Amino acid sequence: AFVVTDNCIKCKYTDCVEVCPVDCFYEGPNFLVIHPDECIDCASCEPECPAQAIFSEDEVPEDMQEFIQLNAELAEVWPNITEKKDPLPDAEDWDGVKGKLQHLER
Ligand code: SF4
Ligand code: F3S
Repeated sequence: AFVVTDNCIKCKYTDCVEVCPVDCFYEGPNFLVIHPDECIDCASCEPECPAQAIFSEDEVPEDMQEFIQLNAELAEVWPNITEKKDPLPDAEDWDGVKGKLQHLER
């Protein structure tokens, strides 16, 4: 499984969804997650994230491990996002801001 991590929160560029062969991306208000059962590990999405927040499950950073499970949980309750849309309003300022987990919107 591929995993979206902390830097996607309040960027949510959604460039990732256009390259996914199986539409395994689920949409939160200020975040996107990858359904772990549906993701087929092609990694087409990982270069496409400006946030560089997508990671192969085995290479998700030691301090962002919570996100594996979070992708799994939220992918069960969030609607499917298949089309690219415009980034969140102040996305490039928030990009690179650490610890945005505190601000994740359900
Ligand atoms: S690795 Fe491939 S299948 Fe998995 S979420 Fe990314 S684009 Fe979709
Ligand atoms: S910012 Fe998030 S919305 Fe997609 S392009 Fe990167 S994983």
